[PDB]
Amino acid sequence: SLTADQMVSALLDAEPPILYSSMMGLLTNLADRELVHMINWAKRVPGFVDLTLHDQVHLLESAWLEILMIGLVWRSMEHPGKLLFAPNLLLDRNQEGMVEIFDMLLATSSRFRMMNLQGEEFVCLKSIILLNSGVYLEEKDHIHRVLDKITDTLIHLMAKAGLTLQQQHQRLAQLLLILSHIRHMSNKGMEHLVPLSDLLLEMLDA
Amino acid sequence: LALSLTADQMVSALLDAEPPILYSEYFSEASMMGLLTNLADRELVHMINWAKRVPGFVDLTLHDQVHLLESAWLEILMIGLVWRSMEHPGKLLFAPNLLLDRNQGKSVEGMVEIFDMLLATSSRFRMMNLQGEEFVCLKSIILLNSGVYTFTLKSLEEKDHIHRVLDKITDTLIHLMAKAGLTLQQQHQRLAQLLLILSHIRHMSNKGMEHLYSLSDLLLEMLDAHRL
Ligand SMILES: CCCN1CC[C@@H](COc2ccc([C@@H]3c4ccc(O)cc4CC4(CC4)N3C(=O)c3ccccc3)cc2)C1
Ligand SMILES: CCCN1CC[C@@H](COc2ccc([C@@H]3c4ccc(O)cc4CC4(CC4)N3C(=O)c3ccccc3)cc2)C1
Repeated sequence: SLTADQMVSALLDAEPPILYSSMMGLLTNLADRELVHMINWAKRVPGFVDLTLHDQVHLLESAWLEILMIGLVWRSMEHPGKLLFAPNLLLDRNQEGMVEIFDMLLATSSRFRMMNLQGEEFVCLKSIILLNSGVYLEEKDHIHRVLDKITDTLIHLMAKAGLTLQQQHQRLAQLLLILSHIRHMSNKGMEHLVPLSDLLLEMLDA
Repeated sequence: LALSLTADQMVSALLDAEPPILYSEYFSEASMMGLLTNLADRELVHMINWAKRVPGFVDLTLHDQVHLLESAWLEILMIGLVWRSMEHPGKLLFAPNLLLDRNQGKSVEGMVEIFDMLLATSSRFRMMNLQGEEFVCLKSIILLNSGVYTFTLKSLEEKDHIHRVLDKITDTLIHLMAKAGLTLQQQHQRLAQLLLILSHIRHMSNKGMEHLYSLSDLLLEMLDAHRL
């Protein structure tokens, strides 16, 4: 029922912290710690907790890598040619099979700068990834009504910046089309790298 | 020219550029994959002729036309297949004479997973009553979008052109929806629903590439036509 402004506010307040840091051992350990904070960020995505724990775990399981990636890209925009994994972990391109995904993450940062992605826009993109990455009946309806509620919020945000309706649906399309690339990097990321379901449930206890 | 097209003129060109539906040869579990590979192989030739007719596409360099098609060709086959199958619940219409069900897919190692994912996309389009004009817009977006992030001054010019053309197709999708009577919220919501499905088609494409591995040269040579 929330308004677009209240939607934004709740998402902005739910942002997880930036965490701090043998390269792959460091990156795995950092990703494990971020995942915990992702779970509690997910709880605060409005509409998410209305789902069953089984649906909650299905979405998180299908989207966690995409979420770590778009968050990496978001904090790496002001660091051209480099990924800011952690504030004490800034790697560039020279830092088997890694450089292709690293090249893809950089081009994602480059695209975010080209579009001048806004923070408000970013937290809507993350929520869309959470609810959409796994949607493929009452549950789906709800997921799609909330995805619809987030669409309404992205348009409001753009209208508030003074964009014409033409520029609004154009920018919305451009933002949602980046999600395919992020899905693509996640797929390629999964290849390059007890069930995660059971760990995801356990994290949902705190 | 492509950027001066109206929405209707964009729909019209996309519809006219549509490739024909092909058939399989005039069956068993053992020959299934040879038939599907023959089909894809012939469809690809026609896919090239279709892409050359998507407004703005031939304004690109050859090398960039190849890149876009290497990146999108499987997604385009799949979205074509899903569209053909929309009106056959539980079934994929690879060709009018090659309609397969989940069980026939179970026959191959790893196939049913892709097959269940393709079948759900088809039911999702069905639930949305996807129109033909929106379909040809979605397939064009896949063509121009799928590789635009895996590419010089010249390359910057190229990507800017692609995103301008992708904007015109977005104006065209919205024009269709307003033409279909939709309110301005529903227009934005349906546009988003359609473009999020493309994420799932990408997902299917990559899982599909792993199954097919479990072409650059060819594309240039269908694209790099002489003028004789
Ligand atoms: C048993 C518990 C299971 N966990 C869950 C899966 C299992 C390892 O998952 C992991 C392991 C490492 C990562 C990092 C990481 C960390 C933090 C970040 O913000 C972002 C990223 C980005 C990422 C995803 C591409 N990555 C890389 O290194 C990288 C590789 C190639 C090119 C560029 C970057 C992410 C997830 C351990
Ligand atoms: C030099 C070129 C080399 N060729 C070009 C690539 C190389 C074969 O690639 C191929 C081979 C087969 C296909 C079919 C096919 C055919 C027609 C169609 O319209 C759509 C599809 C969809 C598709 C992609 C999922 N598929 C399957 O069977 C299938 C698998 C798992 C579950 C369900 C279906 C598509 C591409 C040989």
